[PDB]
Amino acid sequence: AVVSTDEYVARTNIYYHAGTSRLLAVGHPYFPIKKPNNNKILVPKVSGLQYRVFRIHLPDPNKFGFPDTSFYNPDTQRLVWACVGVEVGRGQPLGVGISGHPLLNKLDDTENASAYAANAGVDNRECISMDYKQTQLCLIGCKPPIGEHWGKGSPCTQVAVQPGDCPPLELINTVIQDGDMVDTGFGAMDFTTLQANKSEVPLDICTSICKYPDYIKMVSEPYGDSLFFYLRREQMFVRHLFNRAGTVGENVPDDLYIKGSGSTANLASSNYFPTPSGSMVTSDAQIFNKPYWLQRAQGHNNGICWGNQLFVTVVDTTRSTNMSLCAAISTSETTYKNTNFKEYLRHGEEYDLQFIFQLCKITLTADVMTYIHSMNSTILEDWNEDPLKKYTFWEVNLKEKFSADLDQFPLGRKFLLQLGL
Amino acid sequence: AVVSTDEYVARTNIYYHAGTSRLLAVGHPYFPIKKPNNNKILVPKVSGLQYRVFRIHLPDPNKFGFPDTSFYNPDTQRLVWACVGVEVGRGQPLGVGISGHPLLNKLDDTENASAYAANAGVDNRECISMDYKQTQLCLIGCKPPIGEHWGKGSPCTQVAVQPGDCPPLELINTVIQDGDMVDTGFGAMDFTTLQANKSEVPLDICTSICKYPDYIKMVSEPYGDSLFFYLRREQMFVRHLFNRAGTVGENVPDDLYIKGSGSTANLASSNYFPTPSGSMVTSDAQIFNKPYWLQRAQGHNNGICWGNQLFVTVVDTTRSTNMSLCAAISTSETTYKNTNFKEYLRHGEEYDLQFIFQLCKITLTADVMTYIHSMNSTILEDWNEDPLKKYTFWEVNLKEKFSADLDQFPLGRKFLLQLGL
Amino acid sequence: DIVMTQTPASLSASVGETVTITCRASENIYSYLAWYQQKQGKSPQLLVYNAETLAEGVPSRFSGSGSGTQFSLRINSLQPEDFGSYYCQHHYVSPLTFGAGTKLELKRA
Amino acid sequence: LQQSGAELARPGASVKLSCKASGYTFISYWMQWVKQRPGQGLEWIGAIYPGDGATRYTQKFKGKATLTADKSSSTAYMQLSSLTSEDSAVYYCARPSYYDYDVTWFAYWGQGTLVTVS
Repeated sequence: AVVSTDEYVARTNIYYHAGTSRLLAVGHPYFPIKKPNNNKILVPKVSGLQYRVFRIHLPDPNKFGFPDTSFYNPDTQRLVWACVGVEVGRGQPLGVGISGHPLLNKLDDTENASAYAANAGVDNRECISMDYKQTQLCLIGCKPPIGEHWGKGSPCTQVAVQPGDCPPLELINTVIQDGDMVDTGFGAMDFTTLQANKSEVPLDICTSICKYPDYIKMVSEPYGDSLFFYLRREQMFVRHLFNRAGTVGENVPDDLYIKGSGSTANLASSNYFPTPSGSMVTSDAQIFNKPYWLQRAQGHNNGICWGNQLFVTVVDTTRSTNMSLCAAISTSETTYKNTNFKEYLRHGEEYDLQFIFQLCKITLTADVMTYIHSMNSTILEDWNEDPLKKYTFWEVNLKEKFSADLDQFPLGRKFLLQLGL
Repeated sequence: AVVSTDEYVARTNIYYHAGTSRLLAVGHPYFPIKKPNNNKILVPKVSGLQYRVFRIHLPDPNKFGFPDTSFYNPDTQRLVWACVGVEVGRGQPLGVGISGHPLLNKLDDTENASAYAANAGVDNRECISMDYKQTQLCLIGCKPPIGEHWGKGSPCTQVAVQPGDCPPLELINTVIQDGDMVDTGFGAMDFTTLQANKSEVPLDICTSICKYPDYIKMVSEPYGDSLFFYLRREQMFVRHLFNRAGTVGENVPDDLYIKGSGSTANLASSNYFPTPSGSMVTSDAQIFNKPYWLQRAQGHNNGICWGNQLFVTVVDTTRSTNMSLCAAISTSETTYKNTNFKEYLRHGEEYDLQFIFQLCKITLTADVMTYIHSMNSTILEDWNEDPLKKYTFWEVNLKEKFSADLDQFPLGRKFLLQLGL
Repeated sequence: DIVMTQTPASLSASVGETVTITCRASENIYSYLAWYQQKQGKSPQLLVYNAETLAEGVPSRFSGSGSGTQFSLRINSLQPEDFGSYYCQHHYVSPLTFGAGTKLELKRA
Repeated sequence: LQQSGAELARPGASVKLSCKASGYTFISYWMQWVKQRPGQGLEWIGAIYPGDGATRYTQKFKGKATLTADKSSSTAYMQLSSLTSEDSAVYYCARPSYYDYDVTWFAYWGQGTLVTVS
């Protein structure tokens, strides 16, 4: 049986503040710029539509050097940091981005038509853009976040897959890494392995995987380390209604309609797809630049940062403004020439993480050691190499950022005022 | 360590009201009208999209002549004014402006296309306008406000910048001056130094810098003098989705799509940009013509106006209506002729600042003098030339506007009623 | 690779005469066809691009036509400076390939 | 697009051909390379975008031709190796005007370099 951390984790009266200086990210909104002949990344892909997963490193409270050490017995017990307050600061002005594809698979406009559309020739793709669905979310836990997305399942050993056959789906749980893409209106799926077309969605998710937090699984989690607090805000509506060029993969059963003739003799593509649109963005609806007091967790782990680690996942598309900057090739001619200017795109993201941590102690009794051992053996082993080296996240080192004077910081003042004493 | 002003600043029981008569500003919405041969400004640029930074001058409470002076010892202590109430009155009817450019770099409409767009020739710019993003904000502090915007960073001494090469970005902190422009939907950047094109955005921000308050930095500020109170309200949505003419600065990696042919042989510009739109403006959402009671500040400076100064920054695009007024060249012919009429544009702004100040006293002990000296040595020096002469703001002189009869003023009545005694 | 079949290989004509040179693609190239003229001992010069659009300095007596796999270049009322070789080339995707060439020569007794 | 008049090469060796651009914003365009032998027609070798090094090669010339560029001198280069008599030909560099998908023309050609393997 699992139990609340309140059971075996003792709360001291010491509180520390810690914060990143001001994280900054600048890159190209749709894809990374690199050397053609090469593969090193010259400019990274930085979009408001990516997940930001911060791997927060905390100084080991056991190795830490406190002015007073009488508050606990280093023989019978151990120390752990507990997250009690978080403030995810965001810094650019609010705004909406936009993504498209020069060769998007869009046959005709099916929202309203005055005459039956022509006939699909070869390549009817159009240069189309759209404003993705709005998403604001923040996940916090001592384990990395877990997402879900549809991918190509493994086929059953029977009917040999005929080329072009529809691929099998399978919900796939994955670890959400920093840089991953958020569902943008086309759901959470692996477009690379499910769309040979390479033109079904805009470039920025075109050969990526849009993942969605698997809230259900994470909350079901017995110990609840992956996430002990979260905030989600997503909205979307249909801007346009289109058709998909290509060839019928599955035909429309003729019991569903009466055969046409002449122009209506041949059925038009009924493989419709809508264009998303996350409406207006607003201050009043902001989730960030507000402090979150993690006092009572719904999970059994009440904000204990086992391993002196802490994960802060974020997605904010309310500041997705992309800015185009173009340089002139020549500063002479006083007559505009499209050839004289090189057009580019860049997007900037600005963060500022702040936390309030509460020191905690654990008397290492038999029972306690049995429990913690079962829960996560590494805890004890580390007490008196990186297990997620495979994954990549924005590494954040706070070992030199703890300060006992909450007074001197904005989140700290807020905390004192809020907790009174 | 920094400490709240409540520590060393004593509060008296004297309160004064002060207010500007009614500030008025009339000018051209997009650019200043001046003599071609000359450089003297004939008509200034006045837009609802500019920041209004008021430099409020207060009478030195030490030089001031109070009816009674027994309330303090002019030998051991000094006096300072503390801002306790502010009312930013606005006076025109609510309405939305509109800005454009006769030669905006807009290739084609990428929101929905029925056939692949033609081919960029020479200068495909269009005469286009848009309704900027809505913004309402008010910053108050005893130091001028600080903003952030992206500019052209300094290049690394290596690879010689090939002409047309994309310029490097750099977040630049600046002092927000009166007349500066607010992000309008294209983010906060220096369009002059980042867009040689001179046609990426409407005329009014076209060769300016759109700055965004750097709230994060200002609140982190140790003493918190730059801003001890603020109200922000911004909203925006995508009205249109366009393409940028010009030449590929960075090519689309071919691993992101399947080569076309014929018409789709050549990739259309995937340098998309959206047209902003601050939706409807409403009374219910007004931030002004409401009193702000600055009682508990989140910073350590609790509304103390060191230097007998006070800064009030404002941005209100909810009254951005521009009015076109045209004069006839001849009052004869009863037949309309475009040419008989000269069309112009003008925009008016109406303000009315009101404040409630509380007299305060500081006993100049050793510790206090050491602290205040470290904080801002000029404080003491001035006690028993302009350090920001470089910057420009709407100068407001209130030295002759203080009145002890709050009773006689609207903000005054409100204050009394609010504070009871 | 994509093959451009250009005919005739050789064509004789008089000044004032209208002639047509054709180019057929092995597979669909849409409208992305170009045409070049190459005079004796000189480098090629582009006359037509995007199947039918006149290039810089090309007289209006020249006209390109076609879209898909069949194209043609027509020269109305031939002038003395029009004799020489002509080549078609698609510019849809890489690899770029050329037609075999047509040698347009002047008829005499 | 200035090209040197001729190159004399020994069988089996390599040759480096230059193309000097002038009169336009070099970094805004690709560079085309085309082969011409007296008996046959024109043959495309490949094209390069100096702005980032992107190349496209005729399958026939993959492993034979290398394309590069020197943005500081506005010069495009092509190198051929393992030269045989079949490589003796006049090689031209040319430009590709691209403004949009429907406005493009590769209309300006250099004078060509006669490469003779002997």
